Amino acid sequence: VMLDLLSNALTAIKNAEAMGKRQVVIWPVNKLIYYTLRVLQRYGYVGEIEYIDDGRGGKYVVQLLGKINDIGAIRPRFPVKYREIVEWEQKYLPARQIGILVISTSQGVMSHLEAKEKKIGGVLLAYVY
Amino acid sequence: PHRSRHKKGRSSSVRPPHPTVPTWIQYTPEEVEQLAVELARRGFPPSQIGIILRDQYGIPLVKPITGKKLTKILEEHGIKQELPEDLLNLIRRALRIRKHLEEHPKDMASRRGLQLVESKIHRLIKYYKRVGKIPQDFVYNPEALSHLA
Amino acid sequence: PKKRKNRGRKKGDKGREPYVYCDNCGKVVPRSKAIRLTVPYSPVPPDLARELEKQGAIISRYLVTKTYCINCAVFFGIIKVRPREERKKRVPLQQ
Amino acid sequence: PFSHTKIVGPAGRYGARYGMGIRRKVTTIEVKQRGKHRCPSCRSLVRLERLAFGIWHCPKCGHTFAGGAYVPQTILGKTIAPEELKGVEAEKAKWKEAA
Amino acid sequence: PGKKSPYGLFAGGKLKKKRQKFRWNDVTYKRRMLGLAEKYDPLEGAPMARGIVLEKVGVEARKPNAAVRKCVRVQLVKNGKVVTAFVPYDGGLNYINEHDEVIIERIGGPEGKSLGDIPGVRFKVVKVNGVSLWAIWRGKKQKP
RNA sequence: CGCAGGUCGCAGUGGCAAGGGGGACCUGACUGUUUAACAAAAACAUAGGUCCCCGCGAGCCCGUAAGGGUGUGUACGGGGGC
RNA sequence: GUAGUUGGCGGGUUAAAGGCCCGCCAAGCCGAAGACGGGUAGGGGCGGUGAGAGCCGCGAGCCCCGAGAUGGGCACUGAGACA
RNA sequence: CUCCGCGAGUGGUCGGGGUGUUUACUGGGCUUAAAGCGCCCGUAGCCGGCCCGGCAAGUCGCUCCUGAAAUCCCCGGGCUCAACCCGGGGGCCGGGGGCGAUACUGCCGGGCUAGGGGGCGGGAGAGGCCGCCGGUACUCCGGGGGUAGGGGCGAAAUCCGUUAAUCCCCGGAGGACCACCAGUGGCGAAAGCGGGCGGCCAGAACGCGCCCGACGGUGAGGGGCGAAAGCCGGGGGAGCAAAGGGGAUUAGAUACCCCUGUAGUCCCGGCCGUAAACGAUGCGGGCUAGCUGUCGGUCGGGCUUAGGGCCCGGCCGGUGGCGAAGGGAAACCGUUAAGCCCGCCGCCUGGGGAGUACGGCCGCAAGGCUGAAACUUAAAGGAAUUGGCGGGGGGGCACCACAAGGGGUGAAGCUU
RNA sequence: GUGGGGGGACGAGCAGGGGGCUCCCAAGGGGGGUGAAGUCGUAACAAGGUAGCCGUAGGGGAACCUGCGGCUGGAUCACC
Ligand SMILES: [Mg+2]
Ligand SMILES: [Mg+2]
Ligand SMILES: [Mg+2]
Ligand SMILES: [Mg+2]
Ligand SMILES: [Mg+2]
Ligand SMILES: [Mg+2]
Ligand SMILES: [Mg+2]
Ligand SMILES: [Mg+2]
Ligand SMILES: [Mg+2]
Ligand SMILES: [Mg+2]
Ligand SMILES: [Mg+2]
Ligand SMILES: [Mg+2]
Ligand SMILES: [Mg+2]
Ligand SMILES: [Mg+2]
Ligand SMILES: [Mg+2]
Ligand SMILES: [Mg+2]
Ligand SMILES: [Mg+2]
Ligand SMILES: [Mg+2]
Ligand SMILES: [Mg+2]
Ligand SMILES: [Mg+2]
Ligand SMILES: [Mg+2]
Ligand SMILES: [Mg+2]
Ligand SMILES: [Mg+2]
Ligand SMILES: [Mg+2]
Ligand SMILES: [Mg+2]
Ligand SMILES: [Mg+2]
Ligand SMILES: [Mg+2]
Ligand SMILES: [Mg+2]
Ligand SMILES: [Mg+2]
Ligand SMILES: [Mg+2]
Ligand SMILES: [Mg+2]
Ligand SMILES: [Mg+2]
Ligand SMILES: [Mg+2]
Ligand SMILES: [Mg+2]
Ligand SMILES: [Mg+2]
Ligand SMILES: [Mg+2]
Ligand SMILES: [Mg+2]
Ligand SMILES: [Mg+2]
Ligand SMILES: [Zn+2]
Ligand SMILES: [Zn+2]
Repeated sequence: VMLDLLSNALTAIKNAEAMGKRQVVIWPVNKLIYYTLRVLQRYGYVGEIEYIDDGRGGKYVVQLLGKINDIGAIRPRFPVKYREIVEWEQKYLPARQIGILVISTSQGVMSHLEAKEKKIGGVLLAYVY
Repeated sequence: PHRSRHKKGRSSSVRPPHPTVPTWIQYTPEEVEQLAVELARRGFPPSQIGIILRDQYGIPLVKPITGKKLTKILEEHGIKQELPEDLLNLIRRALRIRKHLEEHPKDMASRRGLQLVESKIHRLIKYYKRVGKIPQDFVYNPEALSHLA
Repeated sequence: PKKRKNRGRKKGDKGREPYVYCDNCGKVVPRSKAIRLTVPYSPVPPDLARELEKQGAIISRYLVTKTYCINCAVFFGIIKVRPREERKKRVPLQQ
Repeated sequence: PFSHTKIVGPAGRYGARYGMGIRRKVTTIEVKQRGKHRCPSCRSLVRLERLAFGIWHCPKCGHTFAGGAYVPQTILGKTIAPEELKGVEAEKAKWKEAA
Repeated sequence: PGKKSPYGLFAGGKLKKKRQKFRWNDVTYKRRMLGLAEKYDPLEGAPMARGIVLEKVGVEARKPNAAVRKCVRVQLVKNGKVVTAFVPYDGGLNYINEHDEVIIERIGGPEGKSLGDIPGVRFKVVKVNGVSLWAIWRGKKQKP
């Protein structure tokens, strides 16, 4: 039974990227998938995110750029405080300069860098590098 | 069975993504509703009513044409079901098996089929009590429901 | 180690096999894992010069299929012990 | 399983006498003798009255008939029953064969 | 065969119960929690104990080696149990007598069991009549 | 049938009437029968088990015989042993 | 598992609420989200160890709270003790 | 004798931590090394589709009241430096208050159809229960033909046969099974299911602009089904055949072979509840090259034994083989994963002691389930490589092998 | 102030059982397991000389043998 769409979508990108594919279709989808992919596209890990309209919720077709070394959703969605994000930073990322985390804060979904500048924490979503 | 099936099929109807009224349709929304009531008074169930509308009268989907659903349409014109149609179907399936099991007490294959059906009944009673479509005191007594056969 | 991915008997998606009885034997196996060689068979071999087209002598020839176990099949030369690379090569058992 | 006992139900009148094997045989026969049977005529599930051994009486339809010593129908006796009472099964065949 | 198991965010209580269940598979944890060390050990949880020598007995080394390791039989004062104690050092058995108080102590080796080629002995003598056996053997003191 | 209170004696089922109890071994399963008049038992019987003679014009038994018992029966039976 | 056991009403006692105790009424109370039973242990600040998560208690010594004064009970005085 | 480590210390035995990703939240494993309950229904729990509006419980940010002192970290200072003492800041993982945010979770409301269930249609199937019938074969019985053997074995013997056998013919009875077709074919949760016709049921697959609208997954405890043997009571009994009887063989032979043989095997009602109950591989869902055989449904094209028929291609669903990426100790798995993920349950933590003892529950019994410890021990174990070996297979060769030959030795006396 | 009889709540202690929880001692046996190789065979490893193993039942100096069903972890990945 399908339970979490974000982990399903993020693993599809990992599978399709490892085969050197140009694009990947994603279905089903929610707003959390879209707002995460916007953060990914903002950091150059993902090309254009086209949207398709079916009766069954909708789809996204994402152009991959070979910019992903690894990707995945952090489970469970752990609460994190602002002073703690450094600790979670070194858990999922290589090097202090490389890679980002996707956090779902009360101001919206942002990268962990944009959360550190705003001085807020939230619920962890994913990691990319 | 419900679990550990050998085959997991995909058979279903692929409806249009955003169904709208067919241009060929010769039926107003009032004609479409009245057709369903005649079938309902004739005795067809809501699943079979829709098949007769599409196959005989060429009505693709009553929802886009009328803006309502078949049970909601039948509900408004005094057609009220004793239980929801899915639940009544499972109860009738159990009585026809429990009648079979009387003269064939050693039909072990039929007993497991009864246990699957009688568990599908219990899941739907749990759901329907929560949404309130059936009374909260409802109990599946096979002897107390013999009239539903 | 699991020798053979087949398990030694091409059974299929079932749980149990009906099984047969071994000629010259009875150690036997199920319906799979049992050798079923067929030979042409005919009584009175090459007497057809002096028989058949001599008098009338309407002679008959009955296809016979023989069932054996692994012990009897290896015993009568129907089955050898092939190398590991040769185990996966499908050859008919000389009828 | 029984009204007040576990395993020795009908034969509990014997107490602790006569042996477990002897009392066990009594429980096996007596449970069928004192159970519910279908009358061979009216097919009701009724406790038939045993007048003597081999003589049974149905209180519903009044059918009086000869049967087993302690059970109304023995196993062999259920096959050599009169065919006058095999009318339901006879017409059952003629409904199936004709349709 | 997939997804370790109770991984939910609100699976903390169930996860802790499952991990506590399999701690008992560890022999070290079960022994410590059940108080087995202090119920069957002749030393009774202590690192050493006193005893009275009864008879000088000799155990044989295991098969590949060949020797007669010279031990002694001791009865513990605090328990009355009788244990075989190894007397180390060349000629160390000669400093032992009958009916002399000796301090009994573990021989080492893996897991508090016997040592290398000596079969089924867990203790060695360290003190004889209140003076250390190594001191007598080295000449630094003399037996009283 | 119950509840509350008061009260007398050494003693209140006050006379009459009216189980001492427990552990263990042997033995016969049990209820039952027995040497009227020295033996009531561990003896006999018993339900249960098993073997044998028997298809009835049988098998076994009684009678000198005529004939009879089992038998107004029939192997889920009759008789005879253990 | 529980039978003053769980609650209600009326009282007594107390410096003071309370099945704390008592008279009456009811059948309730706890339990597999682990009752009940068994075992072990004074609780905390804390301490040892590990890069850390964590594991352990050397959770003896110093500080705070508790209980006890050979075992078990019961009272006097007093603001305060059942010392 | 000499050298090494540390040094007012340095050693021994214990206990904790590290060791140790051998307790695994970070962060293990379960085909074969220990490890998936024999299978399934499901309670609590845990985990759960999409969109819209409300709350602000979780959650996040700020602030406040707090979380004794000591201890801890940082900074300053004072003892000669130091240890230590003094001053200040932080923490001491938490509780509560106030004010803010609403991304995710939670709750409430409205709306959907993608997961699920309920349907309709034509087909498929050894799926089940019940009834009726058949097919050869077999054994036995009665009769006829015909003499003297048959049967069995490595070879015999036991055994059957002269009151007629084996063999052949005409009839009867009985119980079990369903040959070929027939397949890594089919169905089923597992166990399991193979003759035909019929009746009553069950579960799936495919086709569908049919109905409901998240009704779902897993599932501790609880329940149900569950080969063979075995147990209880009845029926039946052809063949086979534990136990037993005999003939052989053998050093022995209470085995292997032969003759014979009783439970049992079969049916009914109940019990047992185990198996190399195996894919040694828990269930649900998604993603990830392909090629090839075959089964069911369906659509398109081409033919037609004009058939429910055949071939080519596409989709969906099964069932085999080879093999991307990837994984693995390797054998190997590889869209039917042992790959990349998301959930939930079960299980494992060196070997032996040991599936043993005690207790409890279950059972008519056999026994079953649950299940240690003392003690003993340094390996047990997986996969693969080289060899050695085999009363396994194949090929080559040799008068220190044989075949075809010739001469001998082994016996006498004597030399050695 | 008291001395008797008594009623009450609290309640030691001594008499008894009743249950467990534990722990010792015990003529005798019961199934076991380690030595070092003493005896009898040769059951497993090769087709281990009757392929092996699992469950169950019977039998036997013992390893084990036989019947039934299952498995290959077989000595066969292969009919026409
Ligand atoms: Mg549920
Ligand atoms: Mg099987
Ligand atoms: Mg050692
Ligand atoms: Mg008197
Ligand atoms: Mg008597
Ligand atoms: Mg008497
Ligand atoms: Mg007398
Ligand atoms: Mg007398
Ligand atoms: Mg007698
Ligand atoms: Mg008897
Ligand atoms: Mg006799
Ligand atoms: Mg008051
Ligand atoms: Mg109280
Ligand atoms: Mg002090
Ligand atoms: Mg005291
Ligand atoms: Mg005092
Ligand atoms: Mg491990
Ligand atoms: Mg399994
Ligand atoms: Mg098990
Ligand atoms: Mg379930
Ligand atoms: Mg809040
Ligand atoms: Mg300070
Ligand atoms: Mg502090
Ligand atoms: Mg369970
Ligand atoms: Mg059986
Ligand atoms: Mg025979
Ligand atoms: Mg027989
Ligand atoms: Mg398994
Ligand atoms: Mg592995
Ligand atoms: Mg492969
Ligand atoms: Mg177990
Ligand atoms: Mg036991
Ligand atoms: Mg080799
Ligand atoms: Mg020659
Ligand atoms: Mg000579
Ligand atoms: Mg051997
Ligand atoms: Mg035998
Ligand atoms: Mg025999
Ligand atoms: Zn064979
Ligand atoms: Zn009647």
